[PDB]
Amino acid sequence: ENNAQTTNESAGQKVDSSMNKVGNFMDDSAITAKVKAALVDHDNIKSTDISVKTDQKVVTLSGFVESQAQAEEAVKVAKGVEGVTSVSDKLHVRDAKEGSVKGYAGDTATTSEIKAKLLADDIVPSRHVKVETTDGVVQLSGTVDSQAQSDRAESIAKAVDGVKSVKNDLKTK
Repeated sequence: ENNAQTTNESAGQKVDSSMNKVGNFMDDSAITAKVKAALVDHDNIKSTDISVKTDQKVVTLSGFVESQAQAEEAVKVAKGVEGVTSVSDKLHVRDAKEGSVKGYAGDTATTSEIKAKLLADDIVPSRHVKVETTDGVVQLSGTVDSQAQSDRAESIAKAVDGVKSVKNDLKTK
């Protein structure tokens, strides 16, 4: 028929504003600006659960870390920025950590490690020679190319803590 069109308004979200510091407070707050950068810079520190805040030239670190080291590094990087006078650690570990681990009662442990040494040797053919321990008695059975490789095998077998005696049964070619 005829022209109708539509009526639509316009909005200016991005306008210019060339202003500066005429009378605003930006001193301690300006210190946190670099601190949050030092926290995110370190992969070892999850700044996601860390709240940084500067109060009277003192940067307070509070939140939840994975381990102690995570927090220890946080306070270091925070104090690494220029402007901060002191850092207050208020971070808390949320995960569990131990200190003294232990194994179990089993002579097989000697065999487990004795093998790791024999195969790591430059002459002891642990690939063809097997070792087993009984009551702390390390026994080596198999075949070697020469006595040089035989002797070495036993040399380490008796060197492993927990062994009471060694029994070289590996034959030579």
